[PDB]
Amino acid sequence: SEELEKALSKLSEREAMVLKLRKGLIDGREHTLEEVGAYFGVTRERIRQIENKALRKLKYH
Amino acid sequence: STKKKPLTQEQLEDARRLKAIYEKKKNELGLSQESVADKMGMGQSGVGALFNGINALNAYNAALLAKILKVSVEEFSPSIAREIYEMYEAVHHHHH
Amino acid sequence: STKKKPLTQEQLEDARRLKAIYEKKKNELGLSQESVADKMGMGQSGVGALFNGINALNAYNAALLAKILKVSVEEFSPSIAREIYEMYEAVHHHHHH
DNA sequence: CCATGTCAAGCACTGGCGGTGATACCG
DNA sequence: CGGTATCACCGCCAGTGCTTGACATGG
Ligand SMILES: [Ca+2]
Repeated sequence: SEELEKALSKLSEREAMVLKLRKGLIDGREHTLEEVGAYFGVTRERIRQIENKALRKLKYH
Repeated sequence: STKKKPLTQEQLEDARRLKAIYEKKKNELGLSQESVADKMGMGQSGVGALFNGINALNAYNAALLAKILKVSVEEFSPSIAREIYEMYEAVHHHHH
Repeated sequence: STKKKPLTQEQLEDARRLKAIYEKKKNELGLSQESVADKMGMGQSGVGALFNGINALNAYNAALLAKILKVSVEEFSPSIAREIYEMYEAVHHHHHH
């Protein structure tokens, strides 16, 4: 939870927010790339891009 | 606007050889332009610009790419390989 | 958007070590910032900037300096020399064709 | 079929690499 | 004077952030 929340603190709030939404942590649903896209005003591919960068970010430290 | 200046023919040949190695080995090495980029500290489009002869290789990126692809720099750019050798001569403390 | 980025502490040291090597050997080698710039294809403000810590060294200019000054790169920048050797491993390893 | 995810290529945009060059200053 | 110091100025492109078109696939 908090160890998680502070663990998602090395990324931009946007990268973090992309992950939380993908994993259902914000509202209970595991949103699709398109849904997160529409949230951020960009395509599903750019969300894919961001998510990957974020995962690689927390899997190196 | 203001299109990017074309690289030299030799640079373009370097890149074509680079990309061809990439295409030939990506499946077995399990790479994507994206995963390669990450190993290099950069983004996918940046690596792509290098593979497609749009952005110039430097010695650092060439070496990085050679290590990732498991080939010698000599396999895509002889001139960058010679440049690196030239620089290596300079770490040699030599005799008395 | 500052056009110039400041050097890290390590880059400043490399510069100091570089400069000191210039000061110590300029006489035996008949060098001036100016003559050194000429060997490197730049201007004397160019060299001054490298000797004074205004512009960071890169691998190529470090290798050149080392060759002009007759020392090995690692006598002024051990990190740049490490970078050089690592790059050369990529020329050595995994040959085919 | 096609929603979902993946890959590669193209382009507007910019940080900062990598210098330039008077000219004034030092020993 | 031979050298050095910095001011004082910046072109340019390598890499970014995003898109688009093609494509693979479990359901
Ligand atoms: Ca030059």
